[PDB]
Amino acid sequence: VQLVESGGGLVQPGGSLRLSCAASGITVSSNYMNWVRQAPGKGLEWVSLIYSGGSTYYADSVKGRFTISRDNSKNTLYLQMNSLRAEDTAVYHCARDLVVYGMDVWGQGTTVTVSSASTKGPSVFPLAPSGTAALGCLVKDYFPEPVTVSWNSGALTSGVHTFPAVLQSSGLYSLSSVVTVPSSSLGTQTYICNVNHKPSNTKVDKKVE
Amino acid sequence: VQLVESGGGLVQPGGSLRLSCAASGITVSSNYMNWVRQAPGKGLEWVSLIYSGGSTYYADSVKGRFTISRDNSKNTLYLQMNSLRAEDTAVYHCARDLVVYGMDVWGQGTTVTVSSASTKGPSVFPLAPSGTAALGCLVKDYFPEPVTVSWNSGALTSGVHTFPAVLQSSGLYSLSSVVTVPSSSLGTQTYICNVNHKPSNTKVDKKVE
Amino acid sequence: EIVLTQSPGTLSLSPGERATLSCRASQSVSSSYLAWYQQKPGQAPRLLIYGASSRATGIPDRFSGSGSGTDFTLTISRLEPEDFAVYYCQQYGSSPTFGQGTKLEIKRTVAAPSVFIFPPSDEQLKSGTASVVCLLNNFYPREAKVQWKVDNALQSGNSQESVTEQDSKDSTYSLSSTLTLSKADYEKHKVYACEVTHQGLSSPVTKSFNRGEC
Amino acid sequence: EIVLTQSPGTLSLSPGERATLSCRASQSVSSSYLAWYQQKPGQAPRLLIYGASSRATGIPDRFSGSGSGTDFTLTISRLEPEDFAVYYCQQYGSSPTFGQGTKLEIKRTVAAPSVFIFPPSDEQLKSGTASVVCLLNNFYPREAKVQWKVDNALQSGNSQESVTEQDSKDSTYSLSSTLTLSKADYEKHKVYACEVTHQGLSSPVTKSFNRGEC
Repeated sequence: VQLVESGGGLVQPGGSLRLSCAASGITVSSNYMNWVRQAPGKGLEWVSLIYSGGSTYYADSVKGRFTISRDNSKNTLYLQMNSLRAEDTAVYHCARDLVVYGMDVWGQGTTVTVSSASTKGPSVFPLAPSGTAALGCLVKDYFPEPVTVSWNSGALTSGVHTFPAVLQSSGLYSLSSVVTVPSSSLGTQTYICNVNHKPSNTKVDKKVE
Repeated sequence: VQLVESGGGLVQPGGSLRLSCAASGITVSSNYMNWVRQAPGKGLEWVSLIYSGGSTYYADSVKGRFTISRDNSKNTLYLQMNSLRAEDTAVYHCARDLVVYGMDVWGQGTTVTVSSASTKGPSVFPLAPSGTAALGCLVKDYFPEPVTVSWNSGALTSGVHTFPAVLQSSGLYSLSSVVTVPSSSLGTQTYICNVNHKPSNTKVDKKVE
Repeated sequence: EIVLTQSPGTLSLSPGERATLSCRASQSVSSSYLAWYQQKPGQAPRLLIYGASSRATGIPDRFSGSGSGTDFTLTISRLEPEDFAVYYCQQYGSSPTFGQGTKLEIKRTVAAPSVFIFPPSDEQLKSGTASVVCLLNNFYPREAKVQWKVDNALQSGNSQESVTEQDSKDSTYSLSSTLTLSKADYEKHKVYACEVTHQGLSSPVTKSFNRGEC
Repeated sequence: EIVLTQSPGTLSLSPGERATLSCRASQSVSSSYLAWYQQKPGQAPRLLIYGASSRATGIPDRFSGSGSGTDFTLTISRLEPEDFAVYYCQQYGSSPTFGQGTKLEIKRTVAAPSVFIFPPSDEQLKSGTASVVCLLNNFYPREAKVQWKVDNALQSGNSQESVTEQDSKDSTYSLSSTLTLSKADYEKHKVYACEVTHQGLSSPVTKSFNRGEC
């Protein structure tokens, strides 16, 4: 019993995309089916309902831009998104509603991003130091998501803190990754952060000193 | 200024299909758009209306089984069809409605066939004579359309008649192709029809004598 | 709802003459939503008239609309060869509805058919089904009757017909009729008669054969 | 419409204890539609309670719903480790509506942060923008305040923060506050400080550097 979402990706503001929800274990046309999205770090927002009998309902934030459809033999629920905006950037789930018995089957979802953003490249700047000391690496101005930050090519893991990215005013992400090491080992151990941004074909090893 | 339909093929009864209509010259998001079908040898039948403001309208023959939608970034109208029946077998058009100024742009359309049949090949039997003589070929029992019948590989055209196929009670098609020649030439000229049915990879060349 | 009734179903006239196609609405209707369309064999429809009397661009002067209330008429002042097609009319309340369609074809002489009958091949009689074919070639007008007599028994519900489009050279039709029987029901009888009836025939011509006679 | 306010914004308790979550509606509400869901990071939700008091199958006995009218209460008798997540409540009139969410959090020793301040790298000072990062390493509780001061002048609206998920080893948090400034406006001051205020500090710690001083 599964609900498998597809179709998610990147869309410019004002563009359109269609999401897919492949099912097995339940037959979609007989069930109430729901689309529910989750913006980054927000809560659950109901989006689109569709009765077994084909009656549709939409939340006011998407009324007129979204269309909910299905397809019996393909057992696949869809969601057509038009005139997309930045708010609609979220993870989108499909679920089977039993109304009284709630929604008992969900899908892990597909991620949707909206931005007139480009791709650029994550500039890696060092966070150099001058009981315990701290050094890090500032990964700044890359977009879209995400980046992987390891240390000493994976050797050093104890004390590492990789922060969740923040989205700057420019429409550009940025995060930090730090590590606390004994203050003495500053002169003896070499600390290099390993950064990789697969969208922009960008891998960097920066030495912090 | 164009409307180009896609997606039409063969579907069993109870299945589904979605018809595409890629537009150039008009923007779908800003127009009333229609789906109008034509059963074989039958008149035109309106099916689905969609306002520029998303509001939708369907004919009672397909209510609850069809869903019309669009996609502005791609400039394409869609028609989703579920729980298909044999009567739905037709050629389907997408057209722009100007309400008061009629429908001024049509698409050539795509062919949709619903049946519980397979895709078999045709048998070719002869039609033999005994001041002009008559002989012909019977292309019987084949699914789906079409077949191509020439005489003498294209040399004999003057006086050739190939008929419209009839859909037998078996759900299989059947047609006849004849030619009328002077009676005296029965013993001097050799007459061979040429039947090709691409769906079944069947080609037959039968001598009439 | 609105329901549209075109008359006549099939209008026959020669090139040059004036065509008067009729469209009838089941109730009172606004002249502001009534359009006419043209469909040549195998082509998407063409908008000819919109509103009630307005030529869409590209449509010649020879076309002209009229009407109000419940009766409306499309009028082709002087017919041309490319005007021989099917013509539909549209009306529209909450949603579009169309008419049944009027076929407009060439009106020619009164040429009589040429009948031929064909027995089932020996190859098919191995398959277990017997199709007996009767041919009517190059005739006009399109209106004809085909009757199968198996041992002077008028056969009903076991035959099918199809007709070619009016031929581009001589403006004549042609018809095919197929009598499908079983090999057992075929071998129960001897005389398979096909008796044709047409306006070019003073009295009906029958073509027939005797089963198993070379 | 229906609106569901979950209290509190985040609940902080240790394993073995009892959590008492609160869902609140805006008008009187049926008790047959109010489901409780559990969501663990990076996964879809799980149905826990449906109706108002009924365990979905496979949901163990620690989970229990209650309440009616406008106040409903999910309660977990004896907390386990896998029960630390986020919990939403549903109600459904013409269409579904959810609550904003309630977070479970592991209460620990009140621990002071480790306060570090960094200057902008010399590379970034070529690009034309200066990022001044202030790190707060492993404190508890999560609640803290970072105040940027530039030449004895409070900074407002030009910083951004981010925090990591409660660490699975010492159940503490970590915070990054990034001050962003133009190179031109950076070179206009001298003392950059980051004065942290937390429950584990008897007085606000202030780390600081002076621009261009090795």
